[PDB]
Amino acid sequence: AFCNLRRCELSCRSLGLLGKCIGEECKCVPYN
Repeated sequence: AFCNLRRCELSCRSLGLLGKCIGEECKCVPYN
């Protein structure tokens, strides 16, 4: 199964975080 990256880079952005694909799950983290 693939991660929902386009949903993640918006949802974490609405919190001031980088949306990161772990592999099938999303993470909200500092921008690199």
